[PDB]
Amino acid sequence: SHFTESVLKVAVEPINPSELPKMLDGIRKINKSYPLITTKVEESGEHIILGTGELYMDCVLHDLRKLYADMEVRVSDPVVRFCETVQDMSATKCYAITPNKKNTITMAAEPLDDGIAQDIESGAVKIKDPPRKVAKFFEEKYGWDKLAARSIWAFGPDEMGPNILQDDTLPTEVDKKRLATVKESIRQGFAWATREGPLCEEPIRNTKFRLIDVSLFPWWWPNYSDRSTCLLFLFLDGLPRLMEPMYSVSMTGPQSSVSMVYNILSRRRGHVLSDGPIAGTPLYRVNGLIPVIDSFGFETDLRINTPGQAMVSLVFDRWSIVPGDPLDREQVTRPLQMATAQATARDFVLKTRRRKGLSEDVTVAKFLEPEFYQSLLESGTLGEP
Amino acid sequence: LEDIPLTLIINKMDRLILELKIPPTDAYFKLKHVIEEVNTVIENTIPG
Amino acid sequence: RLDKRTGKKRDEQLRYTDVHVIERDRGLSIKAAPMSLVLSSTKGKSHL
Amino acid sequence: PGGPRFEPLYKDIDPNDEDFGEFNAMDRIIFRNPIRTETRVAYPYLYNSRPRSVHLSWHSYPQIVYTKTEDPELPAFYFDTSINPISSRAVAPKNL
Amino acid sequence: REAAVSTVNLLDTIVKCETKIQTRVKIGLNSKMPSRFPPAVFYTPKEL
Amino acid sequence: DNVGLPTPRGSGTSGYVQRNLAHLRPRPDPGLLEHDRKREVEVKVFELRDKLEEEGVDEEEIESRCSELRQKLLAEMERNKD
Amino acid sequence: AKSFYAFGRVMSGIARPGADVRVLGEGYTLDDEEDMVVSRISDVFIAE
Repeated sequence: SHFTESVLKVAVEPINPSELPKMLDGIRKINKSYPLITTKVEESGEHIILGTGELYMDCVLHDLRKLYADMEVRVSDPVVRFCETVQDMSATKCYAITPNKKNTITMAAEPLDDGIAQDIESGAVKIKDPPRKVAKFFEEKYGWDKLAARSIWAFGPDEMGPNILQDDTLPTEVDKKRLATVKESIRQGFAWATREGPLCEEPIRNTKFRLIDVSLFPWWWPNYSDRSTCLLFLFLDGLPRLMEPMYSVSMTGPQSSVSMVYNILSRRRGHVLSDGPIAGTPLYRVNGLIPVIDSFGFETDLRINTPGQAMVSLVFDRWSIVPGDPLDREQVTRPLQMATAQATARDFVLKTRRRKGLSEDVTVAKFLEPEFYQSLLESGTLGEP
Repeated sequence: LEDIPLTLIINKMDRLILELKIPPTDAYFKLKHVIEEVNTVIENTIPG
Repeated sequence: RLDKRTGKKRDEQLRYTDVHVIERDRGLSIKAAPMSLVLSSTKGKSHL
Repeated sequence: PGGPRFEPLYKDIDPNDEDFGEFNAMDRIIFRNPIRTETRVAYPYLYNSRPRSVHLSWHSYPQIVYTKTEDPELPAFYFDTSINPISSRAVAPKNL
Repeated sequence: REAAVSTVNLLDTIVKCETKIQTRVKIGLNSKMPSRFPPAVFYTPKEL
Repeated sequence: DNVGLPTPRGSGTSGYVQRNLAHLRPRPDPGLLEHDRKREVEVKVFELRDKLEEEGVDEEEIESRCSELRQKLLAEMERNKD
Repeated sequence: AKSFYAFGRVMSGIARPGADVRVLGEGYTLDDEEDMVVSRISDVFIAE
C-alpha cells in the first residue's frame, strides 16, 4: 500500500514504429523498477504512463529511453488524470430492461458527505467485515439509517472503492434469494461501471446508489450490458461534475521568496493556506494548494524567479471540483488559448474524450432504452440534442 | 500507522554550530523544537 | 582510495548507496538501496 | 536567459514533414500556462520528445542558512536579528 | 506588393540577397568590416 | 520561448528576438417523497425491532410487533397523505 | 539492466542457488492456480 496516487499522465509512443514491440518490453521493465507507476493501453493505441510528479516521470522516461528500450520515444505533454463526482441527488428514478424483457431494475443515485471517501480509502470500513460492525460503524460515526447501514451491498470499483452500492428495496415486493443472485450480478456490474465511468471513461468517486422497489427478478442472467448502461445513465443524470487532483505546495525560503510564491500561486489557480516562520532559522515556510494540471513547471518558475533561493516540495494532497459545467454544450473555447473560469470543465472533458479516441459530446440515446429516452425527453429532464 | 517502531536521528549539528552560530542554550532550544515537532506529528497521527 | 582524489572530486561526498546514473547526476537518491554490515555496540559485541 | 548560443546539434527535424496524423493533434492536448525553456532544460527527458545527448543537472542543494556579521564586535556565537526566535510555547509538549 | 510583405520567407531571402550585394561591394574594396561601411555609403542617392 | 533563427550565422540579420509589443493580449418527484416516507417507516420498524431485541423479546413476538407497526404506519400514511 | 534481481526478506527457510521454487504473484489464491510460476533461484546474493 502506497501513500499518494500517480496523478500525472504522459502519453508515450515510438518515434520509429518498427520498434513498437521493443518499446513495450522496455515499458514492462519500467513496470518492474518503479512501484507506484501505472502503465496502460487505451483503445486509441497510444500508451499511457501514470507517475507521481515531474522528477518521477523524468527519471522514468530516461530509463525507458536509455536503460531498457534503447530507442527514441515520442513523449506527449504531461497531462493529469481526472475523476468524476455527483453534486445533487437524482431527479429521475430510472430502470433497465433485459434484451429478453425478463428482469427490470429501478434505482436512484446520490452524492456522499465528507469523510466517507477518505475512510473507505484508509480502510475504516471493509466489505469482508461482518455487516453488524459496518452498521454500527455508520451509526456511531455519521448517524445513518439503521436499515441503510445494514443494506450497503458493496464498495466499488474495488474492495477499498470510493463508491457505495445499497438496496432500498422492501422484502415484500422483491424475492430475496433472486435478489441475492442479482445482488452478486449488480455488484460485479457496478464495480465494472465505476471502473469505467461514462463522463470520460475514468474511475468515479463520491457516489452512492440505492435500488428502489417494483423491480422484478426472474430466473437467470447471462447479460451485463443493460445494468452497466443504466448505472452509467444515472451517473450522467445525477448532475455530475469532475474533480482534478491538487498538490500541496510546501515552500521553504526567506520572505522575498514568500512574496514571489504568493504572486505565482495567485497566477496559477492556487492559493496559500498558511505562511509562517521556521523557528530558529531565517527561513520561512509557505503551505498552499495548487492543481496538478497547473503545477507543470511551477517549481522551476519559482526557483528561477526569486531574489533569494526557494525550495518547493509538491506532494499529492486531495481531489477537488474543477470550476465550470462539463455538460454545458454552449460554452465553446478557442484553440491556442487557456481555458477561462467557466470553460475549464468543458475544455477538460472535451479534450479528454478526444484524447482517448472516444466520440464527441455525450449522446443521451446511447445510454437509454429508446422508449425510455422518448419518455424522458417528453418529461423535460433532458436537454436538447 | 503501520506501527513500525520508530527512532529519531537529529542530523547536521554543524549547522547549529557553524551555519546558524546560535549560542549553546539556543542550540538546546532548537533541538527540543525539532523533537517536539516530531512528537507532535506522531501524536496527531493517532490521538491519545 | 578517497584520499587519492584531486580537484573538485576531492570535495565530493562519497554517496556509497547512490549508484544509478540518475542518482550520480541529479545528486539525490531515487532507489531504496540495501546494505548489510557488521557494526559494534559499546559492549564490544558485533551485530549484523 | 544569460546563456550562450551554439549551432543546432541535430538540425534534422522539421515540423512540416510530420503531418497531423494521429498524435500531434492540437485539438487534443489541454493548454495551461506555457512551458518556458528552463522547464525543458531542468527536466529534459519529460518535456522533449528527442532529448539526445542531454546532461542531467544537479537537482538541488540544502539551503545555506549563513549570514555574514556586519558588526565586528559581536561574539562568534550569538542570536542574529535575522534569525526567527524560538518560544517556550513554540516547544509546548501538548500530550505528556 | 501585398504578398511580398505577408510572406516571411521572401523577406528572409530579400535580406540575405541584399547582404550578399553589400558583401560583394565590400569584398571589392578589400574588407568586410561593418564599422567601415555605414548605411550612408550604400543608400545615399547617386547624385551625392 | 523559442521563436526564430536556430543560428544567426547564415542570414545577415544578427537576429535579436522581440516580444512584438503591438500584439493584442486577449480581452421534483413525488416518488422520492414516498420512498423517504417508506424509509422513515422502515427506520421506525427497525428501531422497534432493535428495542425488542435489546429487551430480550422473542423473535416471533418481534416479527408480530414489526408487522403490526408496518400496518399502523401504512394506515397513518393513508390517513395523513393530504 | 537486461534482467532483474529480486530483493526481499527471507521470512523462513534458507535460500540457496539452483533451487526449484514457486513464485506467487500479486493475487494468488488456493483456487486460482494461474497466478503462479515455477522457476529456479539460480543465484543468491547479499546486496551491498
